[PDB]
Amino acid sequence: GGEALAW
Amino acid sequence: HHHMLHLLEQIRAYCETCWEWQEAHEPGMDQDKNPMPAPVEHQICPAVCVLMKLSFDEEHRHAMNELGGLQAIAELLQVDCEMYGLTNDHYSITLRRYAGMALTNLTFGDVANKATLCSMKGCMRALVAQLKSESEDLQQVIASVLRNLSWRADVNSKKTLREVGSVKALMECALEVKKESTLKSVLSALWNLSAHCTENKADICAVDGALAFLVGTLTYRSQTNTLAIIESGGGILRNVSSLIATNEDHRQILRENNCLQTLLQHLKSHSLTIVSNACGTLWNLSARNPKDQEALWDMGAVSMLKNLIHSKHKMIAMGSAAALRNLMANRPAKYKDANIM
Repeated sequence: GGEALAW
Repeated sequence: HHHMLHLLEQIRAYCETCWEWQEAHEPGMDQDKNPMPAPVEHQICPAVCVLMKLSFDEEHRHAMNELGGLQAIAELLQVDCEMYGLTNDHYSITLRRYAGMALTNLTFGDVANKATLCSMKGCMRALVAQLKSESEDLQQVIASVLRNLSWRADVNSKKTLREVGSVKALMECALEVKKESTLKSVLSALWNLSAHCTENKADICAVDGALAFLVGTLTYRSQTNTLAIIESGGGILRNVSSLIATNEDHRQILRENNCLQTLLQHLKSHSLTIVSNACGTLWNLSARNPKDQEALWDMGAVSMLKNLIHSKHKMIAMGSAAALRNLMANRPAKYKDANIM
């Protein structure tokens, strides 16, 4: 499911 | 940066004021005797807003990390949650969203910061509790924090994520989510958590309705599923299927939701992630159950799997070949030469 920046 | 130090100092001072209030506030008094601090009165939202905006840039994050920014922002989110609980107050919700966004950015790609935030177990408990907020936008932010924390979690971080009940809380949250973008974040966090250990897999399977829900996330034939939902639900299912393969009751839930049929459809997908997830799930489910092996044979699984064994992608090549081996080792009677006659 990985990682990501906010939005 | 002195503006950044200035902002972090403001946040820390506010937190200290809140802790001193919490420690002095006596039960059964008037609302006026020892006033609660109100973050609006301390200009907190605009401070956390600026820090959130700065946190998108890696050089600003480096400066934040040198000044203890992760801990300050985390303590702020936590104290507001403790003080005000599950409020719909717009100021509080906004503060929590901005703080959570900053924490998402500060934990992205940073193994040290992930470990640090997980170690703040009081903050972690507060984060998990926010998954019950009526704000699906706050739910999305919180799920995004938990997604980042669960990616490449170290041994202690995995234990803490489990201890604070993040798996059950996220799975229960998922069942009620109406907004696709919130569901994507929640399922992405669960996909990471589902890989950590067997107990997390068991906890997912133990939530009433969760397996049927997850099989639901797989279907193309939906007015709510998007590609991202199918990918993440399928990823969770791939991970938890190693346990499900050993549990007849859980297999039965999958059966009655047409899981095998859908996984075979997934083998034909143009989406690499979807095919990969399906190959891993079928690897597990094609072992040790004659009923499921026969259904797979009837639906043409043997040929569909054979076509994928030369994939460059390890999970597709290995999973398709292993599922094929399981089907070939357990040929149903009605496909044996002596019975076709």
